[PDB]
Amino acid sequence: MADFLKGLPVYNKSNFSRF
Amino acid sequence: MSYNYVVTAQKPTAVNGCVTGHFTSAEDLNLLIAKNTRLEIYVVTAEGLRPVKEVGMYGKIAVMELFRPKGESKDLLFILTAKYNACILEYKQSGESIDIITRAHGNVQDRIGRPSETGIIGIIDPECRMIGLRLYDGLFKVIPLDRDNKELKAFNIRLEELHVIDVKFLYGCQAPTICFVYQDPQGRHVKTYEVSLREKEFNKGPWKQENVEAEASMVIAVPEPFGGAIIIGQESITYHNGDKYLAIAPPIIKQSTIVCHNRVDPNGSRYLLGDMEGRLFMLLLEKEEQMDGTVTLKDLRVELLGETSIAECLTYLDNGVVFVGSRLGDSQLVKLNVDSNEQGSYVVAMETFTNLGPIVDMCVVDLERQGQGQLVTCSGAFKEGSLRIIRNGIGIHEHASIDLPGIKGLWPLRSDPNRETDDTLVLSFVGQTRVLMLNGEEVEETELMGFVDDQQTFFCGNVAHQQLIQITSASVRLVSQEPKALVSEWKEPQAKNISVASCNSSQVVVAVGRALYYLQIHPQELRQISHTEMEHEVACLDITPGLSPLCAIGLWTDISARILKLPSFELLHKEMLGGEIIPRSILMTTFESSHYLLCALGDGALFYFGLNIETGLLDRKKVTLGTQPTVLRTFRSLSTTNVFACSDRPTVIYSSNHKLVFSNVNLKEVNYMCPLNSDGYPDSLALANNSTLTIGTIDEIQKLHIRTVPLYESPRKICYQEVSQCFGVLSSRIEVQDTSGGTTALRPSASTQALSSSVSSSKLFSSTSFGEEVEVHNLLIIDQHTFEVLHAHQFLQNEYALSLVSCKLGKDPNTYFIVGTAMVYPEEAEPKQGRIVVFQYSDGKLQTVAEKEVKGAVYSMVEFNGKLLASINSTVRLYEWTTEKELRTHYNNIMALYLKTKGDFILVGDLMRSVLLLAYKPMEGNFEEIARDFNPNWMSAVEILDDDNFLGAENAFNLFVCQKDSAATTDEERQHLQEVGLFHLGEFVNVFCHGSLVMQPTQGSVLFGTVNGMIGLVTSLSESWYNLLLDMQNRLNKVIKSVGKIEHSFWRSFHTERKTEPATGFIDGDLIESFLDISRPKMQEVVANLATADDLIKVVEELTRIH
Repeated sequence: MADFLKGLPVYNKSNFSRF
Repeated sequence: MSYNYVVTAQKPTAVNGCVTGHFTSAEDLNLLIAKNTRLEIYVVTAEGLRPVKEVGMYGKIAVMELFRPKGESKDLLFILTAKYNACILEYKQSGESIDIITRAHGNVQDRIGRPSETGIIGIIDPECRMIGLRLYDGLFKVIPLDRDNKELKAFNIRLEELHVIDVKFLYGCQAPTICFVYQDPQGRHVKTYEVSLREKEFNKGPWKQENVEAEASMVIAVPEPFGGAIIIGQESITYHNGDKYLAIAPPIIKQSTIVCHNRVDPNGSRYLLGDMEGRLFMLLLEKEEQMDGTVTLKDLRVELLGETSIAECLTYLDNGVVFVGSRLGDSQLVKLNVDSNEQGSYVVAMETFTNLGPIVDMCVVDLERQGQGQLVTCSGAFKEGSLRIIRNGIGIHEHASIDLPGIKGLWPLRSDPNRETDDTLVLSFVGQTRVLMLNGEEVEETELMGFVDDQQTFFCGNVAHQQLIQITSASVRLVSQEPKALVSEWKEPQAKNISVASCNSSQVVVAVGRALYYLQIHPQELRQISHTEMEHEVACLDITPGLSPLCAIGLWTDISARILKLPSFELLHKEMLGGEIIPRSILMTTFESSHYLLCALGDGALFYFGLNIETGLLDRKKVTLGTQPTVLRTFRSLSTTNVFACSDRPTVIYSSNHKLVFSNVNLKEVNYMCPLNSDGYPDSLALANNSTLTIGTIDEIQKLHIRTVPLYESPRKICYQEVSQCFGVLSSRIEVQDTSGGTTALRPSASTQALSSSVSSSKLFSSTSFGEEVEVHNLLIIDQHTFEVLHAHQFLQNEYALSLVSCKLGKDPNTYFIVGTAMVYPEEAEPKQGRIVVFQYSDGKLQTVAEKEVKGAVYSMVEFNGKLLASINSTVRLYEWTTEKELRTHYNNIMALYLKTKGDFILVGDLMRSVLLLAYKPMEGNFEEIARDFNPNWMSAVEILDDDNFLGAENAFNLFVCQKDSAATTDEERQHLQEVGLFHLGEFVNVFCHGSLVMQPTQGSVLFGTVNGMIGLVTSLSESWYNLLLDMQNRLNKVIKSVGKIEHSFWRSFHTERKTEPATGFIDGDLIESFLDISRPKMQEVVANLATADDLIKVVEELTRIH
């Protein structure tokens, strides 16, 4: 598991969870 | 006397720039994608990318940056055209509509600069102090940012540093400071300057000038918490900030040059990088929070995340998702995951966007085989190289057919313990009705047994309460799903016939003469509710759920779109749209977040409206489909589905951005239709006409259906060979010198995993570094149905293929694949050795017939008159197919890259620079130079319209037409040809060819493909069409608003570094078809003298059906 991929920027969470 | 016409057949699909910011509102995560002349704006919503407004400018977007200065509501967009048009924009949705106000604008070209290698650079201050430009060498331009500078004013500083690579504004400085990488003798360096917009000078910059890598190509502005600049070279990534300095050199990087970068975190701790090999890295600035609460930066680390497509833009959106803007291939959407689930790739594709990529070559084929052809292009480069098969219009593929003679209705029916799959299809003839019993696909009908026999069924559905109704000319009839017998029937009061029928799951609206009766479906009973006689005679009805507040109607007298409630027949509206022929079909359905009303006149036109359902208030526009009464019907592909327009020009109305799509269907004529999800033809459609009774499926949501054939290598040329029923494609792949002194495969591409896969081994020559990238060219025998690499014939080392021909030669019965190559040694830039090879695809082998040794580069060649016209370096030979199959050879002296042949012994060659005109005579075998062109052009494409019209395109994104001069003395003045046409396209044409995408008053058809994936058509106009639309141009600039206030006059002007002329002999429907998107006051300001709206609105409607 990547170290540098924990905690990517989140401006809104309901922003990309449909697809 | 050359009057032409160019339209866009496909918007540019390549992505050149993409930025993120708050443009619509505050905290509105917008993705702004720059194509070429198009600008796309999106809002990040749960759904994914959803657009708000796709605008269109009169320029090539070269700089696109976002920012909101001191005290602003939302970010202000900034755009710079490659022709030097600057403008600041502002999204303003104050009204229910959308308008991009142009806060400022101004042209900032300098009459005295030279554009620099690495092109234009547009940088903006960290705190919105100024815009900085790097248009020309040695001239850094400054545009201060206040409010009164609405006419964008600017001034130049002077730059002692002459060759400059990349410039950036540094964060966290005492005042504007600039960091850039420039080159001179003794390598290249990084210098620092301070911009002083109070004295218009350069001041000594914050820190020392460092030496950097020789191939430093990018400078990254590092944000406030750290401050500094990151410089990305080929092999070392370095960090510069004053005296502090860090650098790591992973060998993981050198294999491909890093091209793009994107900032992830606001802190700048994480960055995204991109290779030309398609990689995606994560550059890290790891932190070291010290005792005094401060944060510092300790090291750099780069570790690979996986691979996207080759990226020219890069952008993190939200929730671990990155938009990959690809210029050489499909742009896509990407999710980065902490857990590398499969292999080592932390990258997962979510969505891909069709990019026709760099269109290198193409050709037209009748794959559908009526009159409508399909474009087969060579898109993409390197691993994203593919073939694209542009099919125009919604198509079907039939599964069966039955000789029927004149049906008058189609209806699905379900007569069993409900299996959810329709098992019965019911037809109707002018009287007789026959209930087809089809457990399989049977013909024999058993009238499932109460349905009427010879009275001509008007509706046949599956009503609720588990029953089956039939409306006919006798009565409505209810056959049950309990004993399967006739249990209820509504005869007529007067015992007379029914005219109109309208039935849903539980309601029925019928009509007799002028009367309107209402019925409700109940178990084994038919109940009467409402009752009314209309003002006039009923022509068509519609009800739409199993209970409808409204009931639409069409009357026989005044073409009145009238809406009625159903519990009674209270009139809710009538429209002032009285024609003269009857309305035939009417329908109201739900497409997307809306409710439209549709009505079909008997002449062939159709109206659409909008409304809600709590009042009957309703968007007139005379859209014309066919010429015969268009019978409407709703159909079901997925759940959110659309309506079918039965006509002799079958249209389909889909949902666009919640508006209207009108895509023709590739069928001749259809009169009646209904969907079908059958236990024998599932999710099929039943199509009726005057002949057969087809049944098949559907394809697409809009006009084009783009088929893709991934090749994973670079395709260069393409031909089509009908006798073999397969395509011919030349292609090259990349290979790197191994530890053994030979090459290797980068990735398994199509030529290496082909079925046959032969090679060469031809001794025709007799008179070698390590760690390089070499090219390997092949001839691909792609099949035309199951696109696959049947055969892949490989050429010799250092041999590049440059031209492809599929023709017959002389009186030889065979059709051959002729390939002309060029020996390229990575040293001397004009080839001295070449080859023309003639192959034949007999059965499964690729025979080598002949082989004429040639010394020179066979740039292009074309079949001429059974002879093999070829262009070798500076000679244009005319070969001839010997009976011994030897192709013996016949002269000019000129570097021909491109070569076309009208016929009639007349030729077109380009490129020492300009165009030439050569003629062959059965006289000596030699050509005569008829009339050439002398004003130079660095050209890229060529085509013939007729004997006196020659289409050109050059490296400058312009078009132009040549034509033989008719002046006084034919002694010399005829020996020249002038340029009756000049036009600026903004696209880089690579290939011209003839054909049309539509099955087909205006003469001609020539298609062209471009680097940005744009496809366009060229036509010709008589002197009465050209002068009509020309004045229709010079009156539309006044009444159409330019986004950047860029006058259309300037955009189309023939622009180079030398002659900047006005356009002539050209007309763009992209500026004239838009005339159907204005209001009538404006629309009637252009059409007043010299002619009304209804005499242009439906004339242009012919001019959109050319592509």
